[PDB]
Amino acid sequence: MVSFKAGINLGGWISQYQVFSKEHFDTFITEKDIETIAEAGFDHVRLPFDYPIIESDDNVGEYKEDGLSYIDRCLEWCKKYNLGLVLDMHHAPGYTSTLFEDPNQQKRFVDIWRFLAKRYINEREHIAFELLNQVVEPDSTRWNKLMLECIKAIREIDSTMWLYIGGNNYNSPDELKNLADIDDDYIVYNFHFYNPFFFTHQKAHWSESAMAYNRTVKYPGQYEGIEEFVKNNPKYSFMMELNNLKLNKELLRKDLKPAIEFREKKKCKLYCGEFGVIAIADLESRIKWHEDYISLLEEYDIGGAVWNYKKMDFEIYNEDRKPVSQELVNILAR
Ligand SMILES: OC[C@H]1O[C@@H](O[C@H]2[C@H](O)[C@@H](O)[C@H](O)O[C@@H]2CO)[C@H](O)[C@@H](O)[C@@H]1O
Repeated sequence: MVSFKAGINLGGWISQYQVFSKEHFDTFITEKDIETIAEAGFDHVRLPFDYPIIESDDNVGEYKEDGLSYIDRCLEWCKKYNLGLVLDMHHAPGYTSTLFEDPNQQKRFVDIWRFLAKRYINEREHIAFELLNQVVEPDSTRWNKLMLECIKAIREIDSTMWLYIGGNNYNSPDELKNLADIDDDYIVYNFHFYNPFFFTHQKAHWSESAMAYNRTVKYPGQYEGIEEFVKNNPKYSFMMELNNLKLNKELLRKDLKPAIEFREKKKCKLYCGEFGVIAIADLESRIKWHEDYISLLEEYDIGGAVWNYKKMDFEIYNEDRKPVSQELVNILAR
């Protein structure tokens, strides 16, 4: 029995890689990592991949066996340690995202999934597919169209492959209600969870509003100096609504509600593919958030995967495969 309830992400390997290099690809994640994860009690890993390791924009259609080898070996390592694997396309063709504008990008997208479905057709227990990681559109109309075509295409080849489908605006829990009705029994609905953003992403070097705010935040606790911050930076005036907001478990439960309600109606399976706290947050707060959040997922029977195994500013493990906090790993392995 393979399960997909308590996992961890493998970001930074064949997705969001620093430089496209074999050295990186061959050493960032090796079997020793999958073993560590397995010994820790996680039941699966989420593997984001960016299209270019599989297909080049020039000779569109020729799939690189050198890139695929990494996914293959990871599947082997997982099979060996009885872990599940959620293969996730993090960066699609064209997705300044032309994917929903250019039918050619759409064709390539579907073809890559058709290829993978065929390639792993004999693996029935250890792998699941996550079509597109985070969409950011005015509305769900175009993604719904692309998604339905992709599901259709995959079903022609594999009728029982579990597919993980997320909604608009970074797989937001309240955008699930805007997805097209997929009449299919092998679908799991995905949503990401990083609430409260200024706590989970405090001082995030890649977040302009978070870098501008440049404020340490505790949890439980509350946002401080928002009023004084907006005064100085009228550009982030929208942040005024977060003024003195109290961060606590009931706050987290309120943000999760949209997903819970969607499931009431669809009677479907939910999954939170990404959730976490930037590693520079004080340890006590960081542990407390995960404990509170994991607690809610347990309560509502939702599986998920914490961001991130190593590196990517959200590390759970040091580069020497030792956890940053053992109590944290225990909470996360459920
Ligand atoms: O590349 C930007 C930034 O991404 C960070 O990870 C993301 C994750 O991939 C994304 O799906 C979600 O919306 O947010 C997380 C956390 O911001 C990663 O942690 C950074 O190192 C990276 O620079």
